Amino acid sequence: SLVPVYIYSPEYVSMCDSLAKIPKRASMVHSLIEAYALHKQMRIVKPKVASMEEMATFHTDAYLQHLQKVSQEGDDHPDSIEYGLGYDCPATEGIFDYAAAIGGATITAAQCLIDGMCKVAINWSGGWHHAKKDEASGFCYLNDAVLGILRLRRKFERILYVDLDLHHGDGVEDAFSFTSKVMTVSLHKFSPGFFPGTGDVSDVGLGKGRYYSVNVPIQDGIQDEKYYQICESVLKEVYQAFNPKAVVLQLGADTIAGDPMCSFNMTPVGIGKCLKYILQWQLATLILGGGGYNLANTARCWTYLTGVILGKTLSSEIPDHEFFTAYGPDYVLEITPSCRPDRNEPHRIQQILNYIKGNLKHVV
Ligand SMILES: O=C(NO)c1ccc(-c2cccc3ccccc23)cc1
Ligand SMILES: [K+]
Ligand SMILES: [Zn+2]
Repeated sequence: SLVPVYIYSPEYVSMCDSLAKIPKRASMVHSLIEAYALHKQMRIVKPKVASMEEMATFHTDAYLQHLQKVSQEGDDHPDSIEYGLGYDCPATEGIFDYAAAIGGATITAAQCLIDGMCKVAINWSGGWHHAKKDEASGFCYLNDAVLGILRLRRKFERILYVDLDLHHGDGVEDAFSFTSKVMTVSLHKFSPGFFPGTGDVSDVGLGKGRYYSVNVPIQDGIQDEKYYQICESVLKEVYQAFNPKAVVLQLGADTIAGDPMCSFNMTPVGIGKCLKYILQWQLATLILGGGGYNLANTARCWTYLTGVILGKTLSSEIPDHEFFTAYGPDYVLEITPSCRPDRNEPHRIQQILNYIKGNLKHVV
């Protein structure tokens, strides 16, 4: 029960890379982790494929059946737009098998936590937080985070979902916005015209779930210190108010300097501090990836974070391995922040934190 579970198989990695949208990302992430020999220090668990019934715990039968149908051949289906397919989510080959593989991997991790096999279980290929019950959205065919949380609900009465991806985790928040059993906390860029457009600090959930959604809207250019100060302030209060029994943590690396999104200016060290703070609660914790469009930097980030989970210090030099040539121009693990300004006004941040502190008092 001591060592983290690492969700992995060569078949799963090949499947995760098989669509080539973020080409070879899963292989690069695993290969760097392997290059640093971190997998030796972890319990490698082969993921299972999600069954129809498991996927149906969140997604509608109509959506799953459509996804399954357009997956048989290539397939332009008249119903595809209704289901969010055709643009960011093309209806490709075994798209359904891809979705079920990713959904299954996160469920497997969750089941490992339930069975007490580990206290931390990692699926770096999961974290597809935008998908809705009946619609693909924002590159997400299926919401594995929701599927993971719903699996955890078999055992845990209160689950905290923390989303540190650059984007608002609207899909997970919406799934649980009416219930107090799951609190969702998203730190994200929030700006008119920036996807997905939701998640202002006034977004607090609905009905019985009111005040169980927490949103921290942040502006371009935030760096490690300020981000950690915000994240720690919110998590300290969320922990006190909500007393979570299990945590699902999404760590999308599109906040990291050098990402094409070019919005936040974080390094993996700052995200690592937030992760450290969550790890100290010593709860069952399900670790997911997410966005991250600079491949080398994303691998850098999730590898570093795996080190944080294992309590290891990694060498600064990127080890010789399959993708060593992608790590230019410095070929080191550290990431240097970009020279552009932090657009966050300290008093605006403080007002947001106060508003959140106020909301969390209602949590009972
Ligand atoms: O990593 C991401 N989230 O975690 C992500 C990145 C970019 C976009 C995204 C941004 C803007 C417009 C879009 C229009 C259609 C589909 C996706 C869009 C959506 C999500
Ligand atoms: K987020
Ligand atoms: Zn994102």
